[PDB]
Amino acid sequence: NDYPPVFSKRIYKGMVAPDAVKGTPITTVYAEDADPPGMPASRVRYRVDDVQFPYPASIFDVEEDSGRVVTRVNLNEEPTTIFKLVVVAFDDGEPVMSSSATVRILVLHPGEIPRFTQEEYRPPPVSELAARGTVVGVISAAAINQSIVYSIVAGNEEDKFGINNVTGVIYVNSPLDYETRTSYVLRVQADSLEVVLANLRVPSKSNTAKVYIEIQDENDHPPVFQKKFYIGGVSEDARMFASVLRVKATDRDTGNYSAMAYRLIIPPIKEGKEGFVVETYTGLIKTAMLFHNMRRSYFKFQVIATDDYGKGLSGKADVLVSVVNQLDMQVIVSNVPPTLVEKKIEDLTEILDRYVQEQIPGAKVVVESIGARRHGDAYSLEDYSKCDLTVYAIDPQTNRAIDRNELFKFLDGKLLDINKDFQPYYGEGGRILEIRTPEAVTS
Ligand SMILES: *[C@@H]1O[C@H](CO)[C@@H](O[C@@H]2O[C@H](CO)[C@@H](O)[C@H](O)[C@H]2NC(C)=O)[C@H](O)[C@H]1NC(C)=O
Ligand SMILES: *[C@@H]1O[C@H](CO)[C@@H](O[C@@H]2O[C@H](CO)[C@@H](O)[C@H](O)[C@H]2NC(C)=O)[C@H](O)[C@H]1NC(C)=O
Ligand SMILES: *[C@H]1O[C@H](CO)[C@@H](O)[C@H](O)[C@@H]1O
Ligand SMILES: *[C@H]1O[C@H](CO)[C@@H](O)[C@H](O)[C@@H]1O
Ligand SMILES: *[C@H]1O[C@H](CO)[C@@H](O)[C@H](O)[C@@H]1O
Ligand SMILES: [Ca+2]
Ligand SMILES: [Ca+2]
Ligand SMILES: [Ca+2]
Ligand SMILES: [Ca+2]
Repeated sequence: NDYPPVFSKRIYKGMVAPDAVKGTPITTVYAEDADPPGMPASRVRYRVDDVQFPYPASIFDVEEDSGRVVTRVNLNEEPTTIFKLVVVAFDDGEPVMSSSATVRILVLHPGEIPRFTQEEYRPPPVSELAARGTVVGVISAAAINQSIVYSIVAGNEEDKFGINNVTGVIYVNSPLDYETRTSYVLRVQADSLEVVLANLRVPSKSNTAKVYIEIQDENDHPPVFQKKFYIGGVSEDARMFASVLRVKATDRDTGNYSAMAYRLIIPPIKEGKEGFVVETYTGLIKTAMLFHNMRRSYFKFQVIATDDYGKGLSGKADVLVSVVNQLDMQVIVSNVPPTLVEKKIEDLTEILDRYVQEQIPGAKVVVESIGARRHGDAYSLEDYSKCDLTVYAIDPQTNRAIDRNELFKFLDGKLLDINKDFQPYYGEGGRILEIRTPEAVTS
Protein backbone atom coordinates (compact mmCIF):
# COMPACT_ATOMS: atom_id res chain seq x y z
CA ASN A 1 0.00 0.00 0.00
CA ASP A 2 1.45 3.39 -1.07
CA TYR A 3 -1.25 5.80 -2.40
CA PRO A 4 -3.52 7.79 -0.02
CA PRO A 5 -7.20 8.50 -0.66
CA VAL A 6 -7.68 11.87 -2.33
CA PHE A 7 -10.93 13.86 -2.00
CA SER A 8 -12.62 15.04 -5.21
CA LYS A 9 -12.64 18.65 -3.93
CA ARG A 10 -10.53 20.08 -1.10
CA ILE A 11 -13.41 22.27 0.05
CA TYR A 12 -17.05 21.22 -0.25
CA LYS A 13 -20.17 23.41 -0.26
CA GLY A 14 -23.24 22.46 1.88
CA MET A 15 -26.38 23.96 3.44
CA VAL A 16 -28.56 22.97 6.41
CA ALA A 17 -31.80 24.27 7.96
CA PRO A 18 -31.37 25.78 11.48
CA ASP A 19 -33.87 23.18 12.93
CA ALA A 20 -32.93 20.18 10.73
CA VAL A 21 -33.83 16.75 12.06
CA LYS A 22 -31.02 14.27 12.94
CA GLY A 23 -29.93 12.39 9.77
CA THR A 24 -30.85 15.25 7.38
CA PRO A 25 -28.43 14.95 4.38
CA ILE A 26 -26.18 18.02 3.79
CA THR A 27 -23.83 16.73 1.02
CA THR A 28 -21.69 13.79 -0.15
CA VAL A 29 -17.86 13.67 -0.19
CA TYR A 30 -15.80 11.34 -2.37
CA ALA A 31 -12.18 10.09 -2.47
CA GLU A 32 -10.16 7.70 -4.64
CA ASP A 33 -7.13 5.49 -3.99
CA ALA A 34 -4.81 4.61 -6.90
CA ASP A 35 -3.81 1.33 -5.13
CA PRO A 36 -5.06 -1.82 -6.93
CA PRO A 37 -8.89 -2.21 -7.01
CA GLY A 38 -10.78 -4.71 -4.82
CA MET A 39 -8.25 -4.48 -2.06
CA PRO A 40 -7.93 -3.12 1.51
CA ALA A 41 -5.33 -0.68 0.13
CA SER A 42 -7.98 0.73 -2.31
CA ARG A 43 -10.77 0.63 0.31
CA VAL A 44 -11.94 4.14 1.18
CA ARG A 45 -13.73 4.91 4.46
CA TYR A 46 -14.76 8.33 5.84
CA ARG A 47 -14.56 9.68 9.42
CA VAL A 48 -14.84 13.25 10.75
CA ASP A 49 -12.12 15.20 12.58
CA ASP A 50 -12.36 17.23 15.83
CA VAL A 51 -8.73 18.47 15.91
CA GLN A 52 -8.91 21.67 13.80
CA PHE A 53 -12.64 22.39 14.35
CA PRO A 54 -14.38 20.41 17.13
CA TYR A 55 -17.91 21.95 17.44
CA PRO A 56 -18.87 21.26 13.77
CA ALA A 57 -17.89 17.58 14.27
CA SER A 58 -20.11 17.09 17.38
CA ILE A 59 -23.33 18.09 15.55
CA PHE A 60 -22.43 16.58 12.07
CA ASP A 61 -21.31 13.13 10.81
CA VAL A 62 -20.28 11.30 7.61
CA GLU A 63 -21.70 7.87 6.66
CA GLU A 64 -18.51 5.78 6.89
CA ASP A 65 -18.90 3.93 3.51
CA SER A 66 -21.17 6.24 1.40
CA GLY A 67 -19.58 9.56 2.35
CA ARG A 68 -22.99 11.19 2.83
CA VAL A 69 -22.66 14.04 5.33
CA VAL A 70 -25.60 14.21 7.75
CA THR A 71 -26.72 15.97 10.92
CA ARG A 72 -25.77 13.85 13.97
CA VAL A 73 -28.55 15.48 16.04
CA ASN A 74 -31.70 17.53 15.94
CA LEU A 75 -29.86 20.85 15.92
CA ASN A 76 -30.77 24.47 16.79
CA GLU A 77 -28.37 27.02 15.18
CA GLU A 78 -28.39 30.72 14.18
CA PRO A 79 -28.79 31.71 10.51
CA THR A 80 -25.71 32.86 8.44
CA THR A 81 -23.48 30.69 10.69
CA ILE A 82 -20.79 28.74 8.76
CA PHE A 83 -19.49 25.47 10.16
CA LYS A 84 -16.18 24.10 8.90
CA LEU A 85 -16.52 20.29 9.11
CA VAL A 86 -13.25 18.48 8.42
CA VAL A 87 -13.78 14.96 7.07
CA VAL A 88 -10.91 12.49 6.81
CA ALA A 89 -10.83 9.69 4.20
CA PHE A 90 -8.67 6.67 5.11
CA ASP A 91 -7.18 3.48 3.72
CA ASP A 92 -7.38 -0.01 4.98
CA GLY A 93 -3.85 -0.99 3.94
CA GLU A 94 -0.59 -1.43 5.87
CA PRO A 95 0.29 1.08 7.04
CA VAL A 96 -2.85 3.20 6.88
CA MET A 97 -2.69 6.45 4.89
CA SER A 98 -5.37 9.17 4.88
CA SER A 99 -6.30 12.71 3.67
CA SER A 100 -8.45 15.52 5.13
CA ALA A 101 -10.94 17.87 3.42
CA THR A 102 -13.27 20.65 4.62
CA VAL A 103 -17.05 21.18 4.18
CA ARG A 104 -18.18 24.80 4.54
CA ILE A 105 -21.74 24.18 5.92
CA LEU A 106 -23.93 27.35 5.89
CA VAL A 107 -27.10 27.65 8.01
CA LEU A 108 -30.21 29.20 6.36
CA HIS A 109 -32.66 31.74 7.66
CA PRO A 110 -36.04 29.89 7.30
CA GLY A 111 -37.25 32.39 4.58
CA GLU A 112 -34.66 31.10 2.04
CA ILE A 113 -36.05 27.52 2.37
CA PRO A 114 -39.44 27.19 0.54
CA ARG A 115 -42.56 26.33 2.63
CA PHE A 116 -45.30 24.18 1.03
CA THR A 117 -48.86 25.52 1.47
CA GLN A 118 -49.52 22.29 3.41
CA GLU A 119 -47.53 19.40 4.98
CA GLU A 120 -49.74 16.67 3.48
CA TYR A 121 -51.75 16.92 0.24
CA ARG A 122 -54.83 14.64 0.21
CA PRO A 123 -56.34 15.26 -3.26
CA PRO A 124 -59.69 13.67 -4.29
CA PRO A 125 -59.52 10.08 -5.61
CA VAL A 126 -58.50 9.19 -9.18
CA SER A 127 -60.38 6.93 -11.62
CA GLU A 128 -58.27 3.85 -12.51
CA LEU A 129 -59.50 4.48 -16.10
CA ALA A 130 -58.50 8.18 -16.06
CA ALA A 131 -56.58 8.99 -19.27
CA ARG A 132 -52.80 9.65 -19.24
CA GLY A 133 -52.10 13.35 -18.38
CA THR A 134 -55.18 13.57 -16.15
CA VAL A 135 -54.63 16.17 -13.39
CA VAL A 136 -54.44 14.44 -9.99
CA GLY A 137 -53.80 17.61 -7.92
CA VAL A 138 -51.49 20.57 -7.37
CA ILE A 139 -48.61 21.20 -4.96
CA SER A 140 -47.47 24.79 -4.17
CA ALA A 141 -44.62 26.32 -2.16
CA ALA A 142 -43.09 29.81 -2.07
CA ALA A 143 -40.21 31.70 -0.36
CA ILE A 144 -39.35 35.38 -0.81
CA ASN A 145 -37.56 36.67 -3.92
CA GLN A 146 -36.88 33.19 -5.45
CA SER A 147 -38.86 30.90 -7.81
CA ILE A 148 -39.43 27.18 -7.26
CA VAL A 149 -38.62 23.78 -8.89
CA TYR A 150 -41.03 21.05 -7.84
CA SER A 151 -40.31 17.30 -7.92
CA ILE A 152 -41.25 13.83 -6.58
CA VAL A 153 -38.38 12.59 -4.33
CA ALA A 154 -39.79 9.17 -3.30
CA GLY A 155 -42.79 6.83 -3.51
CA ASN A 156 -43.09 6.94 -7.33
CA GLU A 157 -41.19 3.64 -7.83
CA GLU A 158 -43.64 2.37 -10.48
CA ASP A 159 -43.45 5.64 -12.56
CA LYS A 160 -47.27 6.05 -12.29
CA PHE A 161 -47.33 9.87 -12.08
CA GLY A 162 -45.46 12.97 -13.25
CA ILE A 163 -45.13 16.56 -12.02
CA ASN A 164 -44.87 19.86 -13.93
CA ASN A 165 -41.68 20.91 -12.02
CA VAL A 166 -42.70 24.53 -12.92
CA THR A 167 -46.45 24.77 -11.89
CA GLY A 168 -46.38 21.99 -9.23
CA VAL A 169 -49.17 20.08 -11.00
CA ILE A 170 -49.28 16.27 -10.68
CA TYR A 171 -50.64 14.06 -13.47
CA VAL A 172 -51.14 10.42 -14.48
CA ASN A 173 -48.07 9.10 -16.39
CA SER A 174 -48.66 5.38 -17.11
CA PRO A 175 -52.25 3.98 -16.85
CA LEU A 176 -53.63 2.82 -13.47
CA ASP A 177 -55.12 -0.38 -11.95
CA TYR A 178 -57.07 -0.63 -8.65
CA GLU A 179 -56.63 -4.43 -8.89
CA THR A 180 -52.84 -3.95 -8.50
CA ARG A 181 -52.48 -0.93 -6.13
CA THR A 182 -55.26 1.14 -4.57
CA SER A 183 -53.07 3.79 -2.84
CA TYR A 184 -49.93 5.87 -3.42
CA VAL A 185 -47.95 8.21 -1.16
CA LEU A 186 -45.56 10.46 -3.08
CA ARG A 187 -42.95 12.51 -1.27
CA VAL A 188 -42.63 15.89 -3.02
CA GLN A 189 -39.74 18.32 -2.54
CA ALA A 190 -39.53 22.05 -3.41
CA ASP A 191 -36.02 23.50 -3.74
CA SER A 192 -35.23 27.00 -5.11
CA LEU A 193 -34.02 27.72 -8.69
CA GLU A 194 -30.55 29.02 -7.67
CA VAL A 195 -30.10 25.95 -5.47
CA VAL A 196 -30.97 23.29 -8.07
CA LEU A 197 -28.39 24.96 -10.39
CA ALA A 198 -25.70 24.52 -7.67
CA ASN A 199 -26.99 20.89 -7.17
CA LEU A 200 -27.62 21.14 -3.43
CA ARG A 201 -30.98 19.83 -2.19
CA VAL A 202 -31.91 21.28 1.24
CA PRO A 203 -34.59 18.92 2.71
CA SER A 204 -36.59 20.38 5.67
CA LYS A 205 -40.04 20.09 7.34
CA SER A 206 -40.61 23.24 5.26
CA ASN A 207 -39.59 22.16 1.73
CA THR A 208 -40.72 18.50 1.85
CA ALA A 209 -44.35 17.37 1.92
CA LYS A 210 -46.30 14.19 1.19
CA VAL A 211 -49.06 13.56 -1.40
CA TYR A 212 -51.72 10.91 -0.67
CA ILE A 213 -53.22 9.49 -3.85
CA GLU A 214 -56.27 7.20 -3.75
CA ILE A 215 -57.37 5.17 -6.79
CA GLN A 216 -61.14 4.89 -7.34
CA ASP A 217 -62.33 1.42 -8.36
CA GLU A 218 -64.15 1.29 -11.69
CA ASN A 219 -66.43 -1.36 -13.25
CA ASP A 220 -63.68 -2.51 -15.62
CA HIS A 221 -64.13 -6.31 -15.11
CA PRO A 222 -67.37 -8.13 -16.19
CA PRO A 223 -69.10 -11.01 -14.34
CA VAL A 224 -67.61 -14.50 -14.75
CA PHE A 225 -69.52 -17.58 -13.61
CA GLN A 226 -67.86 -20.35 -11.49
CA LYS A 227 -68.53 -22.61 -14.54
CA LYS A 228 -69.04 -21.99 -18.28
CA PHE A 229 -71.58 -24.90 -18.29
CA TYR A 230 -73.92 -25.84 -15.42
CA ILE A 231 -75.51 -29.35 -15.29
CA GLY A 232 -78.48 -30.33 -13.09
CA GLY A 233 -81.43 -32.71 -13.07
CA VAL A 234 -85.03 -32.88 -11.98
CA SER A 235 -87.03 -35.85 -10.85
CA GLU A 236 -90.38 -36.50 -12.55
CA ASP A 237 -92.00 -36.01 -9.11
CA ALA A 238 -90.20 -32.72 -8.28
CA ARG A 239 -92.55 -30.38 -6.38
CA MET A 240 -93.17 -26.92 -7.90
CA PHE A 241 -90.20 -24.65 -7.07
CA ALA A 242 -87.86 -27.51 -6.15
CA SER A 243 -84.16 -26.36 -5.84
CA VAL A 244 -82.27 -27.41 -9.00
CA LEU A 245 -78.89 -25.63 -8.71
CA ARG A 246 -77.24 -22.42 -7.55
CA VAL A 247 -75.18 -20.41 -10.05
CA LYS A 248 -72.58 -17.86 -9.01
CA ALA A 249 -70.65 -15.16 -10.83
CA THR A 250 -67.57 -13.28 -9.60
CA ASP A 251 -65.78 -10.05 -10.39
CA ARG A 252 -62.41 -8.60 -9.38
CA ASP A 253 -64.21 -5.29 -8.80
CA THR A 254 -65.27 -4.32 -5.26
CA GLY A 255 -68.71 -3.50 -3.85
CA ASN A 256 -71.80 -2.81 -5.97
CA TYR A 257 -69.52 -3.22 -9.05
CA SER A 258 -69.21 -6.96 -8.24
CA ALA A 259 -72.81 -7.55 -7.06
CA MET A 260 -74.86 -9.74 -9.38
CA ALA A 261 -78.42 -9.72 -10.62
CA TYR A 262 -79.39 -13.03 -12.26
CA ARG A 263 -81.85 -13.78 -15.03
CA LEU A 264 -82.53 -16.72 -17.31
CA ILE A 265 -83.18 -17.02 -21.05
CA ILE A 266 -85.24 -20.19 -21.69
CA PRO A 267 -86.21 -21.06 -25.31
CA PRO A 268 -90.05 -21.01 -25.48
CA ILE A 269 -91.92 -23.94 -23.79
CA LYS A 270 -95.47 -25.03 -24.63
CA GLU A 271 -98.55 -23.71 -22.85
CA GLY A 272 -96.59 -20.55 -21.90
CA LYS A 273 -94.68 -22.16 -19.04
CA GLU A 274 -91.43 -20.72 -17.81
CA GLY A 275 -90.05 -24.20 -16.91
CA PHE A 276 -87.46 -22.73 -14.54
CA VAL A 277 -86.87 -19.50 -12.58
CA VAL A 278 -83.83 -18.02 -10.85
CA GLU A 279 -83.71 -15.95 -7.69
CA THR A 280 -82.32 -12.58 -8.81
CA TYR A 281 -79.62 -12.26 -6.08
CA THR A 282 -79.07 -15.75 -4.62
CA GLY A 283 -78.66 -17.22 -8.13
CA LEU A 284 -80.79 -20.23 -7.08
CA ILE A 285 -82.65 -21.86 -9.96
CA LYS A 286 -85.90 -23.67 -9.28
CA THR A 287 -88.58 -25.80 -10.89
CA ALA A 288 -91.47 -23.69 -12.35
CA MET A 289 -93.52 -26.72 -13.56
CA LEU A 290 -94.18 -30.46 -13.13
CA PHE A 291 -92.21 -33.09 -15.07
CA HIS A 292 -94.64 -36.05 -15.01
CA ASN A 293 -93.79 -38.66 -17.68
CA MET A 294 -90.95 -36.39 -19.02
CA ARG A 295 -88.00 -38.71 -18.22
CA ARG A 296 -85.19 -38.49 -20.87
CA SER A 297 -86.48 -35.04 -21.75
CA TYR A 298 -83.99 -32.20 -21.18
CA PHE A 299 -83.73 -28.39 -21.11
CA LYS A 300 -80.94 -26.14 -22.35
CA PHE A 301 -81.15 -22.51 -21.37
CA GLN A 302 -78.62 -19.82 -20.50
CA VAL A 303 -78.21 -17.67 -17.38
CA ILE A 304 -77.01 -14.05 -17.27
CA ALA A 305 -75.26 -12.22 -14.46
CA THR A 306 -75.24 -8.41 -14.52
CA ASP A 307 -73.23 -6.52 -11.88
CA ASP A 308 -73.97 -3.24 -10.15
CA TYR A 309 -77.28 -5.01 -9.55
CA GLY A 310 -78.20 -5.27 -13.24
CA LYS A 311 -77.08 -1.71 -14.06
CA GLY A 312 -73.52 -2.75 -14.99
CA LEU A 313 -71.58 -5.31 -17.06
CA SER A 314 -72.89 -8.79 -17.83
CA GLY A 315 -71.62 -12.33 -18.36
CA LYS A 316 -73.31 -15.61 -19.26
CA ALA A 317 -73.27 -19.34 -18.68
CA ASP A 318 -75.17 -22.20 -20.32
CA VAL A 319 -77.34 -24.53 -18.22
CA LEU A 320 -78.59 -28.09 -18.86
CA VAL A 321 -81.37 -29.71 -16.81
CA SER A 322 -82.10 -33.39 -17.48
CA VAL A 323 -85.29 -35.23 -16.40
CA VAL A 324 -84.99 -38.63 -14.62
CA ASN A 325 -86.73 -41.02 -12.19
CA GLN A 326 -85.68 -44.04 -10.03
CA LEU A 327 -84.66 -46.02 -13.18
CA ASP A 328 -81.65 -43.63 -13.55
CA MET A 329 -80.68 -43.71 -9.85
CA GLN A 330 -78.35 -45.69 -7.59
CA VAL A 331 -78.36 -45.75 -3.76
CA ILE A 332 -75.18 -45.37 -1.70
CA VAL A 333 -75.37 -46.83 1.79
CA SER A 334 -72.82 -45.40 4.28
CA ASN A 335 -72.09 -46.36 7.92
CA VAL A 336 -72.56 -42.70 9.00
CA PRO A 337 -75.82 -40.75 9.68
CA PRO A 338 -77.68 -38.63 7.07
CA THR A 339 -77.16 -35.31 8.86
CA LEU A 340 -73.39 -35.86 8.39
CA VAL A 341 -73.63 -36.78 4.70
CA GLU A 342 -76.06 -33.89 4.01
CA LYS A 343 -73.78 -31.45 5.87
CA LYS A 344 -70.85 -32.27 3.54
CA ILE A 345 -72.58 -32.94 0.23
CA GLU A 346 -71.02 -30.27 -1.97
CA ASP A 347 -67.63 -31.91 -1.29
CA LEU A 348 -68.65 -35.59 -1.47
CA THR A 349 -70.53 -34.93 -4.75
CA GLU A 350 -67.38 -33.12 -6.02
CA ILE A 351 -65.40 -36.34 -5.34
CA LEU A 352 -67.86 -38.68 -7.13
CA ASP A 353 -67.87 -36.15 -10.01
CA ARG A 354 -64.05 -36.62 -10.33
CA TYR A 355 -64.40 -40.48 -10.43
CA VAL A 356 -67.31 -40.56 -12.88
CA GLN A 357 -65.49 -37.92 -15.00
CA GLU A 358 -62.52 -40.22 -15.71
CA GLN A 359 -65.07 -42.54 -17.46
CA ILE A 360 -67.40 -39.87 -18.86
CA PRO A 361 -65.75 -36.48 -19.61
CA GLY A 362 -67.68 -33.63 -17.94
CA ALA A 363 -70.30 -35.97 -16.32
CA LYS A 364 -72.07 -34.48 -13.29
CA VAL A 365 -73.35 -36.41 -10.27
CA VAL A 366 -76.70 -35.21 -8.90
CA VAL A 367 -78.19 -35.95 -5.51
CA GLU A 368 -81.85 -37.06 -5.60
CA SER A 369 -82.12 -37.60 -1.83
CA ILE A 370 -80.46 -38.25 1.56
CA GLY A 371 -82.21 -40.07 4.42
CA ALA A 372 -81.93 -42.81 7.02
CA ARG A 373 -80.73 -46.21 5.74
CA ARG A 374 -83.82 -48.19 4.73
CA HIS A 375 -83.41 -51.91 5.53
CA GLY A 376 -84.98 -55.22 6.49
CA ASP A 377 -88.19 -56.47 5.02
CA ALA A 378 -88.88 -54.97 1.59
CA TYR A 379 -87.05 -51.89 2.96
CA SER A 380 -89.98 -51.32 5.33
CA LEU A 381 -88.04 -49.57 8.09
CA GLU A 382 -85.14 -47.18 8.64
CA ASP A 383 -81.92 -46.76 10.67
CA TYR A 384 -80.86 -43.12 11.43
CA SER A 385 -77.23 -44.07 12.36
CA LYS A 386 -76.59 -44.96 8.69
CA CYS A 387 -77.44 -43.22 5.42
CA ASP A 388 -79.01 -44.05 2.07
CA LEU A 389 -77.71 -41.45 -0.46
CA THR A 390 -79.55 -41.47 -3.80
CA VAL A 391 -77.69 -40.35 -6.92
CA TYR A 392 -77.59 -40.21 -10.68
CA ALA A 393 -75.17 -38.88 -13.28
CA ILE A 394 -75.69 -36.73 -16.40
CA ASP A 395 -73.64 -36.95 -19.62
CA PRO A 396 -73.21 -33.48 -21.22
CA GLN A 397 -72.65 -35.33 -24.50
CA THR A 398 -76.09 -36.99 -24.46
CA ASN A 399 -78.05 -34.46 -22.30
CA ARG A 400 -79.78 -37.56 -20.88
CA ALA A 401 -78.74 -39.41 -17.67
CA ILE A 402 -76.21 -42.28 -17.47
CA ASP A 403 -77.16 -45.97 -17.32
CA ARG A 404 -78.00 -47.03 -13.75
CA ASN A 405 -75.81 -50.15 -14.22
CA GLU A 406 -72.93 -48.17 -15.77
CA LEU A 407 -73.06 -45.81 -12.76
CA PHE A 408 -72.76 -48.83 -10.45
CA LYS A 409 -69.63 -50.12 -12.30
CA PHE A 410 -67.94 -46.71 -12.19
CA LEU A 411 -68.44 -46.46 -8.35
CA ASP A 412 -68.37 -50.10 -7.00
CA GLY A 413 -65.30 -50.38 -9.23
CA LYS A 414 -63.46 -47.59 -7.38
CA LEU A 415 -65.10 -47.86 -3.96
CA LEU A 416 -61.76 -48.48 -2.15
CA ASP A 417 -60.30 -45.30 -3.67
CA ILE A 418 -63.52 -43.32 -2.96
CA ASN A 419 -63.70 -44.47 0.73
CA LYS A 420 -60.12 -43.17 1.13
CA ASP A 421 -61.19 -39.74 -0.21
CA PHE A 422 -64.31 -39.84 2.02
CA GLN A 423 -62.23 -40.67 5.14
CA PRO A 424 -61.98 -36.96 6.26
CA TYR A 425 -65.74 -36.27 5.80
CA TYR A 426 -66.97 -39.53 7.33
CA GLY A 427 -64.40 -39.90 10.16
CA GLU A 428 -62.43 -42.94 11.44
CA GLY A 429 -63.96 -46.20 10.18
CA GLY A 430 -66.54 -44.27 8.15
CA ARG A 431 -67.16 -45.83 4.72
CA ILE A 432 -69.55 -46.67 1.89
CA LEU A 433 -70.91 -50.15 2.66
CA GLU A 434 -72.63 -51.00 -0.62
CA ILE A 435 -74.23 -49.43 -3.68
CA ARG A 436 -77.69 -50.74 -4.56
CA THR A 437 -80.64 -50.18 -6.89
CA PRO A 438 -83.70 -48.28 -5.54
CA GLU A 439 -86.23 -50.52 -3.85
CA ALA A 440 -89.06 -49.27 -6.12
CA VAL A 441 -87.41 -50.49 -9.34
CA THR A 442 -86.85 -54.18 -8.59
CA SER A 443 -89.60 -56.20 -10.43
C1 LIG B 1 -37.98 20.71 -15.41
O1 LIG B 1 -38.92 20.94 -16.49
C2 LIG B 1 -38.49 20.89 -17.88
C3 LIG B 1 -39.73 20.61 -18.74
O2 LIG B 1 -40.73 21.62 -18.54
C4 LIG B 1 -37.39 19.85 -18.20
O3 LIG B 1 -36.72 20.23 -19.44
C5 LIG B 1 -36.64 19.16 -20.43
O4 LIG B 1 -35.76 18.11 -19.99
C6 LIG B 1 -35.67 17.00 -20.89
C7 LIG B 1 -35.01 15.79 -20.23
O5 LIG B 1 -33.71 16.15 -19.74
C8 LIG B 1 -34.91 17.47 -22.13
O6 LIG B 1 -34.73 16.41 -23.09
C9 LIG B 1 -35.72 18.59 -22.78
O7 LIG B 1 -34.93 19.19 -23.82
C10 LIG B 1 -36.22 19.69 -21.82
N1 LIG B 1 -37.28 20.36 -22.56
C11 LIG B 1 -37.95 21.46 -22.17
C12 LIG B 1 -38.95 21.99 -23.17
O8 LIG B 1 -37.75 21.99 -21.09
C13 LIG B 1 -36.39 19.68 -17.03
O9 LIG B 1 -35.53 18.57 -17.24
C14 LIG B 1 -37.19 19.45 -15.75
N2 LIG B 1 -36.46 18.93 -14.58
C15 LIG B 1 -35.51 19.58 -13.92
C16 LIG B 1 -35.04 18.94 -12.63
O10 LIG B 1 -35.08 20.64 -14.32
C1 LIG C 1 -75.69 -0.36 -3.89
O1 LIG C 1 -77.04 -0.77 -4.28
C2 LIG C 1 -78.15 -0.66 -3.33
C3 LIG C 1 -79.50 -1.41 -3.77
O2 LIG C 1 -80.19 -1.17 -5.05
C4 LIG C 1 -78.23 0.83 -2.88
O3 LIG C 1 -78.88 1.06 -1.59
C5 LIG C 1 -80.05 1.93 -1.48
O4 LIG C 1 -79.90 3.36 -1.64
C6 LIG C 1 -81.17 4.07 -1.59
C7 LIG C 1 -81.06 5.57 -1.91
O5 LIG C 1 -79.80 5.88 -2.52
C8 LIG C 1 -81.83 3.93 -0.21
O6 LIG C 1 -83.17 4.46 -0.24
C9 LIG C 1 -81.85 2.49 0.29
O7 LIG C 1 -82.02 2.56 1.71
C10 LIG C 1 -80.59 1.67 -0.07
N1 LIG C 1 -80.83 0.24 0.05
C11 LIG C 1 -79.87 -0.64 0.34
C12 LIG C 1 -80.29 -2.08 0.39
O8 LIG C 1 -78.72 -0.28 0.56
C13 LIG C 1 -76.84 1.44 -2.60
O9 LIG C 1 -76.96 2.86 -2.54
C14 LIG C 1 -75.74 1.12 -3.60
N2 LIG C 1 -74.44 1.48 -3.06
C15 LIG C 1 -73.62 2.39 -3.59
C16 LIG C 1 -72.29 2.53 -2.88
O10 LIG C 1 -73.94 3.03 -4.58
C1 LIG D 1 -5.35 10.44 8.34
O1 LIG D 1 -5.76 9.43 9.27
C2 LIG D 1 -4.76 8.44 9.39
C3 LIG D 1 -5.27 7.43 10.39
O2 LIG D 1 -4.31 6.38 10.31
C4 LIG D 1 -3.40 8.99 9.80
O3 LIG D 1 -2.42 8.02 9.46
C5 LIG D 1 -3.00 10.27 9.06
O4 LIG D 1 -1.88 10.94 9.64
C6 LIG D 1 -4.21 11.19 8.99
O5 LIG D 1 -4.67 11.64 10.28
C1 LIG E 1 -6.29 17.08 7.61
O1 LIG E 1 -6.35 17.54 8.97
C2 LIG E 1 -6.68 16.51 9.95
C3 LIG E 1 -6.88 17.11 11.33
O2 LIG E 1 -8.21 17.66 11.38
C4 LIG E 1 -5.69 15.33 9.96
O3 LIG E 1 -6.09 14.23 10.78
C5 LIG E 1 -5.64 14.83 8.53
O4 LIG E 1 -4.74 13.77 8.38
C6 LIG E 1 -5.23 16.00 7.63
O5 LIG E 1 -4.10 16.65 8.19
C1 LIG F 1 -10.30 22.30 4.39
O1 LIG F 1 -9.89 23.67 4.47
C2 LIG F 1 -9.66 24.12 5.81
C3 LIG F 1 -9.38 25.63 5.81
O2 LIG F 1 -10.43 26.36 5.15
C4 LIG F 1 -8.52 23.29 6.41
O3 LIG F 1 -8.34 23.71 7.76
C5 LIG F 1 -8.88 21.79 6.39
O4 LIG F 1 -7.85 20.93 6.91
C6 LIG F 1 -9.23 21.36 4.96
O5 LIG F 1 -8.08 21.30 4.09
CA1 LIG G 1 -3.94 3.27 -0.40
CA1 LIG H 1 -58.28 -2.25 -13.48
CA1 LIG I 1 -61.99 -2.29 -11.16
CA1 LIG J 1 -67.51 -5.53 -12.46
